[PDB]
Amino acid sequence: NAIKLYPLKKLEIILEGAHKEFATDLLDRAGVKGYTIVGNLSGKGSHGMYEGHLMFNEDDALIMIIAAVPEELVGPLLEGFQPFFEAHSGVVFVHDIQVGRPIKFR
Amino acid sequence: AIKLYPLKKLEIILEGAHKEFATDLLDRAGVKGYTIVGNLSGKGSHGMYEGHLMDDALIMIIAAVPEELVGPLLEGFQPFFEAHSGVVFVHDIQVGRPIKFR
Amino acid sequence: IKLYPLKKLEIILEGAHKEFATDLLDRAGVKGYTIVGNLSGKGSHGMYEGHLMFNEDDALIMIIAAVPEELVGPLLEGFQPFFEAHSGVVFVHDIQVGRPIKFR
Ligand SMILES: Nc1ncnc2c1ncn2[C@@H]1O[C@H](COP(=O)(O)OP(=O)(O)O)[C@@H](O)[C@H]1O
Ligand SMILES: Nc1ncnc2c1ncn2[C@@H]1O[C@H](COP(=O)(O)OP(=O)(O)O)[C@@H](O)[C@H]1O
Ligand SMILES: Nc1ncnc2c1ncn2[C@@H]1O[C@H](COP(=O)(O)OP(=O)(O)O)[C@@H](O)[C@H]1O
Repeated sequence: NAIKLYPLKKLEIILEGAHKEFATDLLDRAGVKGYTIVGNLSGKGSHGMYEGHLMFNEDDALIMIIAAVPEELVGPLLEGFQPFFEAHSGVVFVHDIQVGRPIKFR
Repeated sequence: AIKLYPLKKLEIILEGAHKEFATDLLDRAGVKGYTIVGNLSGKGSHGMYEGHLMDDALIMIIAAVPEELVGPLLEGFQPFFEAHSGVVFVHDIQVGRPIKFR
Repeated sequence: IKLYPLKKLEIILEGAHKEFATDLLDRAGVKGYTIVGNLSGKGSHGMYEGHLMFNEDDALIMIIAAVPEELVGPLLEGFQPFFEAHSGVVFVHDIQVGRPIKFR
């Protein structure tokens, strides 16, 4: 059979774990149907270093939030995140992806 | 100067309990490698998946595969995600070494 | 909110060579990077079993680097001799960002 694929976007949101609730609140408010969080990251930015812990998930961690969302949501989400990254460390990467079940993401 | 070749990349997010089923399917289809990211949390349509503080309840499998494999792989994963939690993301990527992946 | 085209590298390699990789990224003028640790995987020759990994040198990492298109060629050239002799892979993605100046 033909396995049909559909267009979606995937956001990768990298920021300090201390702001996880603000971020996931924003995602929920915008109507994102799910998200995945990768913790204990390291990284280098324009100003500071984040050393990933070698034993546990500490509170002052760097995290990445992965969120697959319909095209129509990208614009409003970035506007929502605009004041945040205007104020805080981190980045947003927008990807084009394909998924098998459009309804799962709306 | 440095030539690139087209490939597809799958991100397969699912419960750690099913790691072997997932990797068996990738292997059977002839996937030459994959990467498993542990220590995840997440929110789904019905529940929260809380990551451990130190084992891996939710995982993400990254698998770069030739285009010809995507169909067969999705067929393999269809009955699974029909019954179980998780998602598959298909990406277009580029790589430098085509034979490393087929 | 305008979006702009960029590339994103996913660089998977052994943790023992992390400094080599990050030095190369820094030297080439890459403005930032993010490292995902504690990875396991299956490679061309062997299995990298996470439970069998105990040192940071033996573990796999994934370095995520968002970079302008013009930087990709020279970066892959720098990594070319490394991956001839060492394990790991590089995935090149198309992405979009909002603050192009942040990445140059
Ligand atoms: N170009 C990039 N590619 C990948 N990750 C990045 C990039 N720039 C920043 N990051 C991630 O975001 C974090 C925040 O960096 P940045 O936004 O420059 O804040 P600061 O000014 O405090 O360093 C970095 O430590 C890194 O993990
Ligand atoms: N839109 C999404 N973006 C990113 N990750 C997602 C998305 N939807 C689901 N996931 C990941 O898959 C996991 C399972 O989701 P789901 O299959 O909806 O579980 P549930 O049984 O709770 O409905 C989530 O915890 C999340 O980590
Ligand atoms: N097709 C692939 N998709 C995703 N990750 C891969 C793939 N091939 C290799 N990798 C990642 O790179 C690691 C090293 O692979 P490889 O260079 O083939 O190792 P070796 O040749 O030393 O056995 C793997 O363990 C995996 O994490």
